[PDB]
Parts: sequence; structure tokens; C-alpha cells
Amino acid sequence: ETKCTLKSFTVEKGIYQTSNFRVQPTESIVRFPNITNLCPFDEVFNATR
Amino acid sequence: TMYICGDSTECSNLLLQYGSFCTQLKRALTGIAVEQDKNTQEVFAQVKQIYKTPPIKYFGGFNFSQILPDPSKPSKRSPIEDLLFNKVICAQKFKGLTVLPPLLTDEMIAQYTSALLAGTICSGWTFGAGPALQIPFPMQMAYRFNGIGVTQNVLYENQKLIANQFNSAIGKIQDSLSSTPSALGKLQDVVNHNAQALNTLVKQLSSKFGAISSVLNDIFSRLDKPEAEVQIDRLITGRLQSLQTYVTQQLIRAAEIRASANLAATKMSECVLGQSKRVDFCGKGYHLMSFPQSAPHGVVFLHVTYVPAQEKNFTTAPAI
Amino acid sequence: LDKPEAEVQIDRLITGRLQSLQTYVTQQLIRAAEIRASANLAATKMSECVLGQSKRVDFCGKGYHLMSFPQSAPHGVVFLHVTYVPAQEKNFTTAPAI
Amino acid sequence: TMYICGDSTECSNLLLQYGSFCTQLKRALTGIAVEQDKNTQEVFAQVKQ
Amino acid sequence: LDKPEAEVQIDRLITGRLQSLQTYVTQQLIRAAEIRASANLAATKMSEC
Amino acid sequence: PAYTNSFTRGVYYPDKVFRSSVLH
Amino acid sequence: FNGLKGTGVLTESNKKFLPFQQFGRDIADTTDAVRDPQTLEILDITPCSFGGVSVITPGTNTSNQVAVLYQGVNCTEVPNVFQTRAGCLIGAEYVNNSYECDIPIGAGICASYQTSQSIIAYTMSLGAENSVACSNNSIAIPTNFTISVTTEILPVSMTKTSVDC
Amino acid sequence: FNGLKGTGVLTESNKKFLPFQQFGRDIADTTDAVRDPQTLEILDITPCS
Ligand SMILES: *[C@@H]1O[C@H](CO)[C@@H](O)[C@H](O)[C@H]1NC(C)=O
Ligand SMILES: *[C@@H]1O[C@H](CO)[C@@H](O)[C@H](O)[C@H]1NC(C)=O
Ligand SMILES: *[C@@H]1O[C@H](CO)[C@@H](O)[C@H](O)[C@H]1NC(C)=O
Ligand SMILES: *[C@@H]1O[C@H](CO)[C@@H](O)[C@H](O)[C@H]1NC(C)=O
Ligand SMILES: *[C@@H]1O[C@H](CO)[C@@H](O)[C@H](O)[C@H]1NC(C)=O
Ligand SMILES: *[C@@H]1O[C@H](CO)[C@@H](O)[C@H](O)[C@H]1NC(C)=O
Ligand SMILES: *[C@@H]1O[C@H](CO)[C@@H](O)[C@H](O)[C@H]1NC(C)=O
Ligand SMILES: *[C@@H]1O[C@H](CO)[C@@H](O)[C@H](O)[C@H]1NC(C)=O
Repeated sequence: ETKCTLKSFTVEKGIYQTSNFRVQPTESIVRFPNITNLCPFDEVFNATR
Repeated sequence: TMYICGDSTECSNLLLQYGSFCTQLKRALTGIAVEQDKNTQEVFAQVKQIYKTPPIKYFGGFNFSQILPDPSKPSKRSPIEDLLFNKVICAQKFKGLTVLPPLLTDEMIAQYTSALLAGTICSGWTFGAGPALQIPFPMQMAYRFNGIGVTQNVLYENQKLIANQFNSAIGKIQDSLSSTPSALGKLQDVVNHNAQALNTLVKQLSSKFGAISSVLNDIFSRLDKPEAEVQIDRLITGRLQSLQTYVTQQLIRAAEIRASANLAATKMSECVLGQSKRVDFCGKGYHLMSFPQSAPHGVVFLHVTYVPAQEKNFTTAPAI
Repeated sequence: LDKPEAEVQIDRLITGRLQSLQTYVTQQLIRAAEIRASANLAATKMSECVLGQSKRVDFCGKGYHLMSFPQSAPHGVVFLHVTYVPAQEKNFTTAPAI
Repeated sequence: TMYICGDSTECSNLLLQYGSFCTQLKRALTGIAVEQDKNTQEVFAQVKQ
Repeated sequence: LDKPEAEVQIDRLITGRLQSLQTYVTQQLIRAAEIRASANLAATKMSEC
Repeated sequence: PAYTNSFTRGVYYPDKVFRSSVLH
Repeated sequence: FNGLKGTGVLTESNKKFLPFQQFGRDIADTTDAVRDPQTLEILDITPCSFGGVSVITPGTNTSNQVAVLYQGVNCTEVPNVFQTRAGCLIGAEYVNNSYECDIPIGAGICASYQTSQSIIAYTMSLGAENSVACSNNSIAIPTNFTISVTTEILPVSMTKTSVDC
Repeated sequence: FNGLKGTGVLTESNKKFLPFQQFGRDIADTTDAVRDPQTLEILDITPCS
């Protein structure tokens, strides 16, 4: 990685900064409030008259 | 890439169209960081010999107890130095902006200062130009009096007066630091300037720069790959030049610090490790000697000078 | 691309590569200042170390300055500082006055 | 503001979206101006009498 | 032009002119450092000469 | 209409965002 | 969360949200907390473990051994382990033998390649240990001397360039 | 003036336009003088204080 970062096959004595690191999450957590006010289609399709 | 885009992989792989721009910014900051660990060596690490402090702190009636380290404290700092150090991050870190530690810690800097003080008192100026050579303090002063055109017998006849005036002058130092609104303004300004320079850096991520939104993810989906992308170029250009400005200002500011460090190093050599004949270089009046003290991000010099008084008017003539 | 749009992407390339040139010049202006300061110091030392004898501690080498000699070098100057250094001290008993 | 947008009322309301660039600019120039009045007293005011 | 179009054209002028001012400040700041250096020399000579 | 002085009243929370120990 | 999109680690929060507040922000006006729309709990949002990585190495002319320093993180979040101020250092063996600083790490710590050979870490020395006697009746006077010559090198100029715009 | 608008103070000028010139411009390519559509008077345009 250091060799690629410096664009060379030779690395001189010292300390080099390359890149960062991360966990790289793959999960997706989707949250919404409960659908409470269900729309009363009951009186449209299940009407007695 | 963490600053400009974040964890968005579709953005980080777009920033590649510029490529070398991030490298230049990284390089500039690295160069500055390295330089800062050199400035402190040029000023303090002027001796290859680290001298132990003297067991006694009262030589010739002169008492240097307020200047030399005080071992009763865990920090082993002198009464003055211990005052200087008391008179002078996640939000940043999470955005890819980090602060690096110095190579030389305060504990190590203090040791250099102690070595310089020990040499100044037990040897004089000789240790700054060869081996250390022991001398009685009263005789060290005699040399320093001759150096300003005052016959050495003046010191010996008035040794008690001179020691007393010295003791008073040193005692009053803390009163000029602990009760002055900006005694250390020069050191505090450095801290305040870099602190605000960084904070004004992160707040620019809230800017839109003409984009419909400052939030990268919210408009990467709520728009077409062809259209939305047109605004990724806009957010990147905006954020990239914001970072470019930060780096440029740091390069200029670093140059100012270097100049100051070079002056401090010069005075360490000419004021502390010798006796200066340069007017107003090592304080007002006729320079006798100086003592170094450590401070946050800097150095403090105590300049001991001779000032004439009680002028009487005599009649003169070119020759007899 | 049709002219009305082709000039837009070209304009983007111009400002991008133009900014690059700008970065180069800015850095050279800062770097130049650093070189000038060094040149000013070198000139000062020429006057005080070579054309005379200094009384400034560690200015013309570590020790008691006697003389110096200049030498040329690529993009710079090299000074050879000749100094006096005391050696082999011995302990004597002293007194303020006799 | 007079340099950018000038007398255009509409334009002046878009600068707000680019971040506090005018503040940084005025801040930098003010600092320079203050130093100019420092250089002169350091050179000439060598006497309190 | 209408609003959706005028803003596109106007943003080009704002971005460009901001860079012009930034260049001025940067170079003006570098020049100030040069004067500061000569001021320090002048003050030194006032003291020593 | 006995006009009076509104002083420093009439301020309200402009948003539903939590903020603390900060000036906005 | 109810329209608030983002990434990171969700942990327990101690932020005292008001009854009408749904999310919070940091000093840079960036979201750092959300309310869960179903449980009404407050979730503290931080970035997933990260930090700069540096590689400490000798020249490849001598060896291909490396040590890795993780900045800003200790040795519990990283997954010859030494913990310093700069961050967790792995691959270098810490020794109590001090030497002159070779490859600097920070906070008094430096690394080098030594003995068969491997990368080690140590606290850097400042200089030789010595002392000068204080006395009120004794002076040291040099009986001999030496003439020495030292070399000082200074830059004067740099390459002159020009550009055809 | 004929669709060209802005904010400023209108005064009489001492400029003389050629028969084919409706208005003039400064070094910043900004209009600083116009010919009146009805009276053929040449007016200088100076920004408000
Ligand atoms: C419905 O939403 C409320 C919040 O308003 C929550 O307290 C309750 O537990 C939810 N009910 C269910 C079955 O999730
Ligand atoms: C030296 O000064 C300190 C005050 O800083 C005082 O406490 C001490 O007693 C003095 N030393 C002598 C021998 O009087
Ligand atoms: C010396 O004489 C000057 C006048 O030439 C006078 O102003 C000054 O006060 C006198 N100083 C003393 C100590 O007598
Ligand atoms: C002089 O005396 C000191 C002790 O006060 C001793 O450490 C030093 O080595 C002696 N120097 C010589 C040359 O004898
Ligand atoms: C590489 O190592 C060889 C010894 O095997 C040595 O002679 C040579 O000078 C070294 N080269 C460098 C650049 O260190
Ligand atoms: C590592 O860091 C975490 C987070 O601050 C802390 O809880 C933990 O105790 C630390 N462990 C060590 C050994 O420092
Ligand atoms: C250094 O000495 C300490 C005791 O002061 C000991 O605990 C530690 O393990 C030693 N470290 C090494 C690497 O030998
Ligand atoms: C001084 O040192 C030199 C060696 O450089 C030696 O030849 C000479 O004899 C010494 N003189 C004395 C008095 O020791």
C-alpha cells in the first residue's frame, strides 16, 4: 500500500501516511412510526347497504 | 476524501477525476507538521550535555529559587514556569480533521531548560563555547560588569545592594504575569488563530454553493444519475476550495512562526549563553545576563539589565 | 457536443486547469520567501564572518570565532568556520581581591 | 457585496448559500491593516520621552 | 431569463468573482509579510545604529 | 388601541432540532 | 429514521431532548442524534471506528518488515502491541533501552530497526548525562586549546521558471 | 432605459455619443452613461451613496 501510495517500488526509511480504515456497514435499518389511523375502507366495500 | 464526501462510495470514486489535488493538500500539511518539531529543537536543544540542577538555590546572596525547578511538585517546574503554563474535539475528528502530538513533551522541554539554567549559574558563558568551567557567582557578575564598562570593584563594594535589587526584581515577575490582561497574548493568539481556523473549516460543510442541498445522500437519490451528479461536482468544488484555503493560510502562518522560532533561537545563543552588546536586543539598559523559562508553544526570557541613575552635572574638559 | 454545450465543458476544463496553475504560483511565492530569508542570512554572515571577526555566540560556528572562508555550491554558499576551543582545564583556588 | 452582486437585490440573496466567505475576507484584511499601524510605531516610537 | 435559468448563469459569476477576491487577499497577505520583515529590520537598525 | 411596549417577548422555537450550550 | 438518512453506530444517548424535538445537531450543524419514531428513544450517532494509518518501515534496501500505527484509536478498537499517545502501535517491540531518535512517532517515542533484526520502540534520549559543580572558592582555567573547523551550508537561490499561459 | 435597468443617480453628462451609440461603458464593462429614448439627452449614471 505504501509502495502504491508513493508511486514507487522503493520505500525509503521513515514513517508514511497511507490511508484510513472503516467498518464498512452493510445492514440497513429503516424505522417509521406505527400506521395507526387505518383508512376506513370497511364502510366502502363491507357496507350492509 | 473523508472531509469532502464521507462514507459515500459513489462520491469518493468520483473525486478521482481530480486525483492529485488531495495529494498536494496532504503534502503541504505534512511539511508543516514536520517543521513544528524542528523549531523546538533549534530553540531548546542547543546543548548536547544535559546538566543536573545545583542542589542549592542561593549563591552569593542571589537566590534563584523562583527560577529553578521545584521538586516538591509532580511536574518539577519553577514557580514562574508553573504560572506561565496556567495562563495559556470529536466534532472535528469525526470529519477527518485530527491533531498530532509533538515529538518533545513538556517534561522533555523542561529538562533542556534546566540544563541551560544549571550551566548559566555554575559555569557562566563558557559552557556555550566549549567545556563547562566552574566559577564563583560573584566573580561571574564581576566579568559581566566589566563587559558594560563598569569597573569590577563596584560589584564587590556593593555586592549586598546588588543581590538585594536582584531578589526584588525577580520576586516581582509573577505579579506582572498573574495580574496583566495580556501578559501572554502572543502565545494565546497562536492558539486562538488555529482553533478558529479549524472551526470555520467544518462549518463550511453546511454550505450549498448553489446546490439544491448541503446533504450529499439526500440528493444523490432524489434526482437522476445524470442530473443529481451535476451537483456533486458543485459540492466537491465548494468543499475542495474550502480545504485549499485552509491549507494556504496555514502555510503563510507557519512562515511567521518559523521567523519567531529563529529569533528565539538566536536570543538563546546571544542572551543566555553569553552577553550581548547589541542595543535593546536583550532588554532595555545594559545587558548583564538572561534566564530561559518554558511556556506553552513558546519560550520566555528573563533579562537582567543594569540601569544608571542619579545623574549629577559636572564641569568637563577635553584635556589637561 | 453541440457548440452551446460544448463550450460549457470546455469552460469547466479551463477553470479547473487554470486553478492548478494558480496553486503552483502561490506555492512558489511562499517558497521564494523562504529562500530569500536564507539568502539574507548568508549575506549577513559573509559580511560578519568573512569580512570581519564576530562577537556573536554560535553565529560563526561553536567556539571563539577567529575567521571564516567561503566556498561555492549549487544554488547556495558554504562557509568554513575556524574557531578556537579551550581544552584541559584544571581546578585552582581563587579570590575576589588580594 | 458591492464587488459581487452590486445593486442586484436578487443576487445578494444567493451569496448566503456559499458560506461565510465575506467574513473570512474582511477578517483577513482587517488583520493586515492592524499590523500596518504596528510596523510604524515599532520603528519610530523608540522613546517614551 | 426566468428564475430556474437566471440562477444558473448568475452562479457562474458569483463563483468566479469570489476566486478573484480570494486571490487578492492571498497575495496581499504574502506581500504584508514582506513588509513586516523589512519593518523588523528598520526597527533593529534604529536600535543598533 | 392603547399601544404598549412589546419589550423582549414573542420569541419561539423555530425548529424541532435539539441544541445545547450553543449560540444559533 | 422517519426520513433522516445517514450511516454510523447507534448507541444509548443521554441528550435531554424536549418533548417536541425529533433530532439533534453538533456545533457544525450536522445531525448527531435521532429519535426512534416507534420507541421514542434517543440514539447517539457516531462514525464507525476509523483513524489515520501510518506505516513505520526501514528502507527496502535492508528489510521488508513494517509496524503499523493507528492514530486516534487505542488497542481495543483496532480489530507486539504497544500503547502510546499518538495511537495504537502494532508490530514494534517496546524496549526500556533508550537511544537517539531515529524514526519519530510522537510524545517522546521513536522507532528503529535493530537486534536477528526487528522493529523496536523506545523513549528517545535528550543528551549525555552530566553536572557542573557550584563553588565559591574554585575556578577552572584551560591549560591547552584546539583549533577546529566546522562547515555550514545555506541555500541562496532556487530554479527560475516561467509559463506560457 | 429601453429595458436596461439598475439603481443610481442620473445627472447631465458632458459626453458626446456618435449617432450609432446608445450608451457607453467603463473599464469594468459596466454602463455609466445612456441616451434618453425621447429627448436624446446623455445622462451620467453614478451609484447611490
Ligand atoms: C404506536 O406508536 C406509539 C408512539 O406514538 C408507541 O408508543 C406504541 O408502542 C406503538 N404501538 C406499537 C404496537 O408499536
Ligand atoms: C529565596 O527566596 C524564596 C522565595 O522565593 C524564600 O522562600 C527563600 O527563603 C529564600 N532563600 C533564602 C536563603 O533566604
Ligand atoms: C543639569 O543641568 C541641566 C541644564 O543644563 C538641568 O536641566 C538639569 O536638571 C541639571 N541636572 C542636575 C542633576 O542638576
Ligand atoms: C574540579 O572539581 C570538580 C568538583 O567540584 C570535579 O568534578 C572536576 O572533575 C575537577 N576538575 C579537574 C580538572 O580536576
Ligand atoms: C543497500 O545495501 C547494500 C549492502 O547489501 C549497500 O552496499 C548499498 O549501499 C545500500 N544502498 C542503499 C541506498 O542503502
Ligand atoms: C480504549 O478506549 C475506550 C474508549 O474511550 C475506553 O473505554 C477503553 O477503556 C480504552 N482502553 C484502554 C486500554 O485504554
Ligand atoms: C520497563 O520497566 C518497567 C518497570 O519500571 C516494567 O514494568 C516494564 O515491563 C519494562 N519494559 C520492558 C520492555 O522491559
Ligand atoms: C596541548 O595539546 C597538544 C595536542 O594537540 C600537545 O601536543 C601539547 O603538548 C599539549 N600542551 C600541553 C601544555 O599540554
